[PDB]
Amino acid sequence: CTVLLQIMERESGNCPKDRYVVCGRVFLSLEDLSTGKYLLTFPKKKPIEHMEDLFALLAAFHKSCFQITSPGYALNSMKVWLLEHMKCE
Amino acid sequence: VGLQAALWLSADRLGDLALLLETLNGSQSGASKDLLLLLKTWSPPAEELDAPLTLQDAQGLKDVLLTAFAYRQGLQELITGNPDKALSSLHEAASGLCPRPVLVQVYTALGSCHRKMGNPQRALLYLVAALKEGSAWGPPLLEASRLYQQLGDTTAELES
Repeated sequence: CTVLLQIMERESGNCPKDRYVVCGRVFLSLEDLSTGKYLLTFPKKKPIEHMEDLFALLAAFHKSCFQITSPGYALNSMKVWLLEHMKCE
Repeated sequence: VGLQAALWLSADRLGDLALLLETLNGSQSGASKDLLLLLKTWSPPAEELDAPLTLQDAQGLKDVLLTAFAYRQGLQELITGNPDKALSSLHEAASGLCPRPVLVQVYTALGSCHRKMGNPQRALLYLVAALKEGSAWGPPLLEASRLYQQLGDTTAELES
């Protein structure tokens, strides 16, 4: 494949400035995946030390955003839930 | 043990309490004569397996004890007159299960702590926060009165 970054400005109603840009070029093959090398495979492959791997899960995975409002307590339970019950790093 | 300790903390037996908890954790925690450290170290044992129901659990009581003891300790340290040791524990009160009147009183209490240290602008900050978050805003207005008296801004004291 080839990767094309497209850009459209919004303020100017002339539709003026579409700076296309061809950013690299991606090859894959089955011979490559069979040796891993590009896969992200779960567990044991925990310690994420190429940050791209982290940006992949924030791109591939389904995202939902919740607002929490306690009208009658305070909210310090969240980090505990996250770190102890969910055991987050 | 939680409930028991709740009774003793309601009845001011802190000497026996810390010893009970010393017994509870390993007695290597023997010289840890502090209470609040000892309450944090206290670790109820299980994830509460599929057992008969209950109105309250060990964790929700450790979470009630840390905030109750830290509030009560912060008021004792205030009245006895050491408003620098207060701030630590009166922040460890809000950093927990802190109901909205317990929060209002922690903010007033820190207004008081700052007034005694001679920091009126900070104390004004905490008192405005207590007015805002609270529906029980008597004691804040009192602390403002006492702070403008300490200063001299007497018309303000009178308006408060």
